[PDB]
Order: sequence, then structure tokens, then C-alpha cells
Amino acid sequence: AKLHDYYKDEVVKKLMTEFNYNSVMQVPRVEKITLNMGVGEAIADKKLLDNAAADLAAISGQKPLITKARKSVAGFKIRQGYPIGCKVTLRGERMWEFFERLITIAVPRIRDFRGLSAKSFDGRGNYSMGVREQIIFPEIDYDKVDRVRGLDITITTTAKSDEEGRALLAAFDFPFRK
Amino acid sequence: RSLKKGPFIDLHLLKKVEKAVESGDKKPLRTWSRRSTIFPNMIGLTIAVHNGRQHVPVFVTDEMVGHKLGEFAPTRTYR
Amino acid sequence: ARIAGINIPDHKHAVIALTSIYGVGKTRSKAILAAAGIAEDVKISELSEGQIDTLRDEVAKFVVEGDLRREISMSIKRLMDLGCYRGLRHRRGLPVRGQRTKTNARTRKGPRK
Amino acid sequence: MLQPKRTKFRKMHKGRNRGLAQGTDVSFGSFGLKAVGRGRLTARQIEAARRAMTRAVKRQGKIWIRVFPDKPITEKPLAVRMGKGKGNVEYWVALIQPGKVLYEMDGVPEELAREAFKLAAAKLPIKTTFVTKTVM
Amino acid sequence: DKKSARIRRATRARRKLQELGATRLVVHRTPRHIYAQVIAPNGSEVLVAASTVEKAIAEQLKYTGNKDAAAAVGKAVAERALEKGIKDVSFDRSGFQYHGRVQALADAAREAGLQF
RNA sequence: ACGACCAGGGCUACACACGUGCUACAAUGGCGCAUACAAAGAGAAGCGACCUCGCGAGAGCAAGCGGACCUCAUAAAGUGCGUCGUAGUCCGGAUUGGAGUCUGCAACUCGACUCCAUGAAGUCGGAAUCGCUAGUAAUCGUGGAUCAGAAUGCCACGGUG
RNA sequence: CGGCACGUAGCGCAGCCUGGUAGCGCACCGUCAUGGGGUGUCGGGGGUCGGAGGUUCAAAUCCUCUCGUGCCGACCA
RNA sequence: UCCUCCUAAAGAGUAACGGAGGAGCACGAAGGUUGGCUAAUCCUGGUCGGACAUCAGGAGGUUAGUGCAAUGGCAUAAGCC
Repeated sequence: AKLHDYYKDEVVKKLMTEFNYNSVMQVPRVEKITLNMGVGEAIADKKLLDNAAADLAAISGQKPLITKARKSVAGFKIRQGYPIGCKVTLRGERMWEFFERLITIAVPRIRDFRGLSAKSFDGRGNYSMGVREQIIFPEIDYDKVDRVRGLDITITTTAKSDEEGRALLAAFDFPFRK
Repeated sequence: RSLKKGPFIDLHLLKKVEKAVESGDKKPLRTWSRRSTIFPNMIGLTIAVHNGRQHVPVFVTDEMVGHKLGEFAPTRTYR
Repeated sequence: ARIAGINIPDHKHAVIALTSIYGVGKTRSKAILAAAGIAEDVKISELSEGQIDTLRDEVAKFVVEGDLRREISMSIKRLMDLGCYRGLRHRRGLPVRGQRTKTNARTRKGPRK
Repeated sequence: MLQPKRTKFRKMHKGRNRGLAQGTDVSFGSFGLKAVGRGRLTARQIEAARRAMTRAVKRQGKIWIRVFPDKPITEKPLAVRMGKGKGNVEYWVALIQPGKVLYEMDGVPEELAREAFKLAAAKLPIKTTFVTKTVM
Repeated sequence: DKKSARIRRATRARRKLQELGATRLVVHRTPRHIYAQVIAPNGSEVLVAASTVEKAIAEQLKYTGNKDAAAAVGKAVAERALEKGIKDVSFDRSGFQYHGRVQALADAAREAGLQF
């Protein structure tokens, strides 16, 4: 409940004076995150799939839900059936430990990070980020080495500009390009 | 490749500097001397180093005096 | 730790596995060991509670990792911007050592085709 | 020559004229030809027409050409007994009606414009009549 | 949108019943309130109704919507239907699933011996 | 003047092909310690000990010797141990980057050497073809000349065999 | 002209039927012999599939628009 | 032979060696029910991830989706789980 508290404490206060309104439950809060690792292919991704799964399970304390193809497949082919990604939607619980594992076990643990990007925008101003190559964690899957290291990380905060999206995520510090 | 620790300043640039401590750019400096490594006062100039055929002006930067200035003129061309 | 750069290998001598620390190599290994006053007869497997400090400390004194891999590759474009020999030779793939491109240079041109 | 590049359909019917117009006004032009009478442009008529205009108005003014031909219209070939299949598209006709604006000049005096259009016309298949720009 | 989803889930029932022609039991849930009203045979007026907001209601309630608000509307279903003697209730679920308070006040009309 | 003289370039391109060599693909081994024995040549615009300093190449200081005297010279594989364990690695060293050294006035295309890093391809080579009958082959060094300064070349000498 | 079959590496057929890969023959080109060639041992490369894209994850194929080319018929009087 | 649309003149049904296309089935779920769910397209951002896999949001409002032709019809959704 680390980041959880922080919110209800002095995140809200800080942002308040930045960005005064007539309202204070308007405030932009992080909604559920997603951790997607899209395994891809289907030639052998039913064995490859299990590894990719267990790794999302390294982070989250729950297993993920594989996603079957949506609308169209290009030169990858293989139908509108076929599971081909793995993604999981994250609890508040799962959220605050991940936020102390984003910065406590994901920036002390790095290939290299001089930031990534100043800004990100999704139409209401959310910040989505690739790690590019995934960071170690408790796992025995560094031993084995995982087919696809990196995942994506969308925050799905409820906002209206990235001009507050950043500030929100700067409160405990996600540093980015500085 | 190396310059030792005796890089050639060159004398045929020396003359240029004395005709360039009262004038900035006024010409593309007809300088046949390649083995130079020029003083800052001459940096920011179009030093026209000779490349075995005709000269070519070189808009020197500080990182083109880490090394000879000859090197920053091709003396053959490939296609 | 596993420190800067993921993995430190084990099931082998301390000096060895230290050579696998992306910018540390043959000398540079035994040089940290000499520093940190510790043996190589022992493996890294054993990871001393002393050696654990000096891991990050001595690799922090050297240009290594992202830091080095930045600077070098920043400088391949540096010269390139100035019409240097060293410069353009990188975008033809060519050497800078006066090597045989009449015959050889099959690490610069890639192999025989 | 001129036809749908991606055809909606290959063949189409005779069609009928019911005459009149609604397309009666220059919108790029300032002078123009409207129709009197009804018929078809086989588009070799549009082509001949675009040509004759250009040679006259020169590189002054600009030309637009309302109606693009959209009804195929078949011709069943020679020396075969008729009614055995529908024919093949030998044409692209442009069903035209009275008061239907053909072409459109601009940029040149009222007189030049007439005596460029008078020159085009006759390579047109019906009687024409002049358009003035009109405030509306 | 919660109000939106609700609406489309309810317009099913409010078309199958409407054809048959019944005195229906509409149940509206709300996290803190209950509305529940007994609409006309054809649907044109409400004959009798209850909610949490009656004071007649409120007395045996700790707080509004606590499901002693559906045990007080087990009483109200029992009390209001059978004043007008009605027992022709057909449960109009209103896109709510038959769980919690939904489940209640409608099992308590089975305790009132209304016809289902 | 296709003469003549100089500065720069080009002789060491390159998208390729071929020939003659060198170094590996490994534990008959590699790296680390210490340790075992040589032969034949070279030299005052020379080789250069010593001692000092340099991680080093080497530089500074300078003895000695134009020489079976002294300097090059410490032979290296080898050996006894230390290890690594058959992994593209602790193998291998290409590439490049940076840092430096030396000969020169000056190493830009076209110098070698060292230092640290980077760390290549390659896990013994189809078709084919050649060398070599003994101190040879094989492999391992050593020395010379040309050398201001660039030897996997040539030329010579021995080790094991 | 119309019917109906097929153009597929330099060149000629498979694969199409029952959507996919695109193979194979010899030639081209390189290695290797041989003094050199030819030959050949032997290594690699070569097809918008005749043009075209609608169906569809997938079109040389199936279907439709279409080009010449080959083949069958323009006959009874 | 059968189905769809147009021709077919706004009832109907309808000719041609008229204009277009399908079918000669499939399924035990793709049926039934009950409960739930809501596209296409493009924009933006986000490891591998390519213009387009997957994730998120935005715009958009069925331009989709209907086991399989075309039309009519489908958000109460018949669709989709």
C-alpha cells in the first residue's frame, strides 16, 4: 500500500496547488495498469506461450489471459483464432508493489536508462512505455532465458492532458528524460 | 593511427594566421599544407587544404584538429 | 550483485566471469581482484561479502556499459559530420588500417559472395 | 478514353430521356455552353471539343468540362443474328438533355469565348447556345 | 457507462412483458437506495410503489439500501400489492441479476404468497 | 620536350576473382607461476647493459664494445606444479575505439610497435590438388640482411623430432 | 472474329485440379582439371508465375476483367 | 432444378439465347435456452512489432458482423462470448 497512501496524502496536495480547480476529486488518478507481452507467432507458440506466460506471472501474483486474434492478420497470417498474446489487468494491490518495482526493481536494474521519452500521449494523456528488454526480478527464467525480453506497460490513468500525466508520475519520481 | 605527441602545427599555416589576426574569412585559404593541426584563432575558417589535384575549402570545427586536416579531404574517389 | 548489465556468470573462476562484464576483460578483471584484495582461486560462485562492494565500485571507475557504448558510437558520427576519412569509411563499411581491400577485408565487406 | 476506371458494372440499359436540367449554371466558368436538345456525346466528341477550344483561348483562361460519360451503351457486332446475347461495350455515352451545361470558359473576353465555343461546336451533336457568367 | 448498459439490458424484458400485458414489478437498484414500483397492466402509470425514502419504511432500517431495506420492501411488496389485492406481479428484473437485494424483496413476495 | 626540377597525390584503390604464405578452430591444449637446455650471425649517423622511472612498449641516465671479450640475448616449444573442463568457451584473435610509444620536419590516403577495452569469423574444411624418403617432414623458436623507421616475406641457425 | 487450352528463370514443362511452397532438365555464371578450350567432376544464382486484383489469413491456381499465341469450328443450301 | 437482386411499369406475380451471382451444404454447436458482451475504420502512444500482430486510449457510430451468395433485415440486438 506504499503508493496508495502516497496518493491520498501529499500526491493530491502537490498536484492541487499546481493545478487549482473548484474541485479536488476531479484529480487524476492512476486506473489499472496492463502488462502485455505479445508472444506473437503460432509455429511453436503453444510451448513458447508457456514461457511468455510464466514471466508475466513473475511480476503479477495472478496468471494472465492470452488474447486471440482480433480483426485481420497480415503476412503473419493464421486466422482470427489462435492465442498469440498474453496480457493481464492489474489490481490496486498489484499496482503499488509494481510501482516499487518500477523504480526499486526496474531502474536500479537496467541495461541502461538515461530516461526514455519526455512525453507520451494517448488522447487523454496517458503514459505508455516499453522497457524494450525486461528487467530481472525473482524468476528462474533468466536461467532459461525468455523468448522475447521486453514488454509494454500502459498506465491507464484518468486524465485529460499529458501536462499532468507526467506530474502525477513524477510524484514518487519516474524520472524519464531530465 | 597516430600523431605521436609532436603534431605538425605547420609554418605554411603560420603565415596564414598572421594574415588572419586582423581578418576573419576573406578568401578560401589556398593552403597546400595538409599536416597542420590549427590554433583556435584559425578555427572557424574555410581552410582550403590541397588534395593532390585542386584544393577543397573545409569549414573547420574543433574535432577536425584532433587530427590532420588532410584527412578531411578525400584524395581518391570511389564509385 | 549482478550490477550494471544483466547476468554475472558463475560455475567458474572470479577473474574469468569478471571478463564477462561488457567492458571488463582479461587484465581489467585481475586488476579489480588485486584492488579488492581477493583471490581468483575462489570462484564468483562464492561471491564474497567484501567482493560484493568492489563489483560496482571498480566498474564505476571504468568506462563501461551504456556509458562507453554511448561515447564510442557518438564519435562514429562526430567525424562523419566533418568529412573525415575515418568518417565516410564507416558508411562504406571500409577499414581505416590500410588493410587489403584488393583481396581481403571480409569483416568490412562481409564474406565472399 | 473517358470512363469509370474501376467499373461499378460492365453493362447498363438504354435509358430514356425525360429532358430538362438542374445543372444549368457555371460554377468555375464565366462563359459557357448549355444545350438545346438531347442525345449522346460519345466522348470522342468531348475529346475533339477540348482540343478545338485549347487551340484558340491559348494559355489565357481555363477550361472545365461538365459531364463525364457514365452510361456504357453496347453495340452488338456485325453479321450475327440479333438477340443471342447482349452486345459489348464499344462506347461510353453521355446522356445529355436540354439546358445541360457542356463546357466552361473563363479568363477571356465575351466575344473570344463565343468564337472559340462556335468553333468547338459542330463537333458537338446538337444545337447550343451561349451562357453569360451571371451574378448568381 | 453504467446508466447506458443498464438501459439496453432492460429494454429486452420491457418488450417481452409488454406484449403479454401484466402488472409488473420493476426493481431499480442503487448502491444507497432502492426504488421499486408496480406499473400498470398496459404501462401508463404507476399504481403503488415503494423505495427506501419512506419514513414508514425507514424505521426498521439501520441505513438506506442495507437489505433490511429489502426486508422492509419484503413487507412493502406484501403490503402494497394486496391493498389493491394484486397478486399478478411478473418480476421485471430491469437488467439486474437475481443476487443480493435483487434476490431479496422478491423471495419475500413468495413469502407473501404472490403469484409467480 | 614522353626531357627537367619541386610540392602534394597516386605505388598499400575497390563492387569482385585468383595464387603464395601466416593464425586458429583446442586439452597430443590454452592461460598463470617457476624452472630446463642452444646454435649461428650483428654492430662507432650502431647495438645499447646498468641504475631510475614507466602497467607496458619503452624513455631518461649511461657503462661497455668497432667486438670468441661487451651490447643484441632472455632461446622458445619443452618440464614440474596451478588452473580451466570440451562451452564458441577460460579457446580464438580479426574489427574498431580510446590511450600511448618510436623514427623522423611531418606518419592524411600508405608506418610498425605497445596498452586497455571491444571482442570477429571459425567447432578442422565439397569437388580437387600439392609438399615431403630423415635430422627430413612436422612443429617451436633464434639470428641476419634491406632497414632512419614497417617482416606472417626472403635468407640463415639450432631445439625437440 | 467466336469458341477453349496454355504462356511460368536463358529456354521448355510440373506445382494449379484440391489457394500457398514455386520444383526439374539442360543452358547461363563461378570453382577445378587441362597449356588452353571444349567436355566434365563440382558450387551458387536465375520466374511482375503473360498482364491484373476481387474473394481471402492465403490466388500462378478459383473467379472476373484482359493480351497475343496455339488449337476447333465460319458449315447445310 | 432451386435461391437472391435488377429487369418488373412504387399490389401481386412476369418474357427473352436480358443484366449479375450463388446452391446440390454444414453444425451437435454454428442448434436451444439463460446470462453477459458490443463493431468497422482511422488517429495517438506503447518491447520484440514490420504501414498493419498484441495492449491502451481517442475519434467514430455499424461505413461492421451475420457458418457459407446476394438482397432485405438485424443494438430490444438475430450479431458476439
